[PDB]
Amino acid sequence: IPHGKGGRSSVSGIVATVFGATGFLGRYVVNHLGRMGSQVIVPHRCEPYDTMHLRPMGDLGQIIFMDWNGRDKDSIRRAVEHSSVVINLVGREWETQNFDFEDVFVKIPQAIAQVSKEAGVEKFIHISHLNADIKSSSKYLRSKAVGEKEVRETFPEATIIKPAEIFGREDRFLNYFANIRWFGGVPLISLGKKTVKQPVYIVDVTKGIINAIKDPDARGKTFAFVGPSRYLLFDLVQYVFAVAHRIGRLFEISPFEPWTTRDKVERIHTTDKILPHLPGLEDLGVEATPLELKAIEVLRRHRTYRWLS
Amino acid sequence: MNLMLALLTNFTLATLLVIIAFWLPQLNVYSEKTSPYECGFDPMGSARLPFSMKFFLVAITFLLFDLEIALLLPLPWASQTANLNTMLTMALFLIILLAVSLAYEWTQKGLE
Ligand SMILES: NC(=O)c1ccc[n+]([C@@H]2O[C@H](COP(=O)([O-])OP(=O)(O)OC[C@H]3O[C@@H](n4cnc5c(N)ncnc54)[C@H](OP(=O)(O)O)[C@@H]3O)[C@@H](O)[C@H]2O)c1
Repeated sequence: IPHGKGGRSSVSGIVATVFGATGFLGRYVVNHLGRMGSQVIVPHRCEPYDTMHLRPMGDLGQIIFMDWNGRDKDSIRRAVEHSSVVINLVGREWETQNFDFEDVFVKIPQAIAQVSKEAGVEKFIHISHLNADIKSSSKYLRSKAVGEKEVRETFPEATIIKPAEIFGREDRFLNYFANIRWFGGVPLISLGKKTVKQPVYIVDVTKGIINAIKDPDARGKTFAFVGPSRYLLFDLVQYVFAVAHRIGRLFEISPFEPWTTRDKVERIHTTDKILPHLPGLEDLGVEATPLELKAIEVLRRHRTYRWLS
Repeated sequence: MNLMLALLTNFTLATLLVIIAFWLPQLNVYSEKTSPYECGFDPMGSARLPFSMKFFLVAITFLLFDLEIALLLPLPWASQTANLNTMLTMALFLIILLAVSLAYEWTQKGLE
């Protein structure tokens, strides 16, 4: 039962759990539950020290850590047993040399769609992507739209989410560009045609969840995440050079964490804007954020002073 | 022919060792945020380097005392001669031509 005011050292009655919640997105959600009060049980896989930069997030005795693997059907059953809502951001980019990547969007999101359904969670949540279509594309972009089909079977109430290409602070989406000091900028594939997608700013997505986190009355009913206006140009790849003025890694280096001459180059140009009929955002709002104004901040390079844009 | 073998040997250990230190973890997968937090403990510092003179003269002031102690250098080869008086009478001139050039300026060093 919610008490007092939402500042910090308050209650607001919701527990949570957030799986993943180390890399770019998950760190940036929990930080919005280390404010309005919660009990955020964040588990994590292998990382003892990479999770510390998080801890001054909840006040005291709010967030609490566990250890888990995720192919063991117990590790997801020991935590969640006490919970209210549980969202899931889990999953990543390139196929691992260990995890074969095929069912890590299939078996894992179900492996946590195991006893969670049984044990009496509620308002369970999962992530989708605006561009994933079960027609043939794209080797990574596929297997994600399987979860929308395969996993939706379980837990009839989901409110599974469908956002666009997002640009954060430390994000890897718009940052693959401007790291491209290289033989030259070569668009994908050397064509200025279908760029760009709906680049929503990471705050609005992470303010969507906690707006649906007790919504109320969105369960089973999936939503998709509007971008700003409107579609976009080739200039986005020029815009990068317009202003820029031209976890658990290792001790020394990582052997392979590449640019992936594979799905990566073709995942960025898949565009496929899709169905409007999803509610999907202002209803869950109120948020929408532009690009032109918010792209200076995340972009700071070797002038570090001049802008005049 | 073995000198250059003893020089480009030396740099090539040094010009190697920059990359195996600077560069090797430089491409490591850690965070390395671009934030303009760098340039320690004088956070912003927007100015030109102003002309400050008594910094300057201590350049010039040396450069001239420098020359003649190249002129002064071939004494110990010249100590072997025929008529030597033209040495001692002459050798001792340069020095006193050096030491004079002090005494004048010595009225004003300023804060050096
Ligand atoms: N909605 C979108 O716009 C969008 C865009 C790009 C990608 N995605 C996908 O939607 C989710 C957003 O992820 P993100 O933005 O937070 O980036 P992310 O770097 O993939 O974050 C995932 C975190 O969970 C970890 N992880 C990877 N595989 C795991 C597994 N089987 N089990 C447990 N943890 C695993 C990752 O490394 P650790 O195991 O060390 O924790 C990382 O810590 C991901 O699934 C991503 O593939 C979505």
